[PDB]
Amino acid sequence: NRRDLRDPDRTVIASELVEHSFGVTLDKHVYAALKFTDEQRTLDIRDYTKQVLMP
Amino acid sequence: AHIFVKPELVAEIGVKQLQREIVLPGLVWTNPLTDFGGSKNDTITVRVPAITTA
Repeated sequence: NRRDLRDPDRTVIASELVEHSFGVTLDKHVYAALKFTDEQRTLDIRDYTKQVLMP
Repeated sequence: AHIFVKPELVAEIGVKQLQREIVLPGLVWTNPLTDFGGSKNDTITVRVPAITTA
């Protein structure tokens, strides 16, 4: 703050120190789900990695 | 007014949810018989010998 020098109004405005905050939350669950019948896995799947894991 | 951001601290000081003391398992005859898989109905028969009268 400011005040005039040699002013009879000798009052000082006291400042404030306010700490702020915010919150960071862990909220979402990203997933990829698959299901194969035993016939599909035995016959239809030929290379499990390149056909299933990479996609 | 000054505003301060402080955590909500959690402590353990020794209040442990008082609970009973186990004494009976030691006082009772345990496992004289350990072959219930091997006898039908999961039952072992115990034989008490005979007594005579004169």
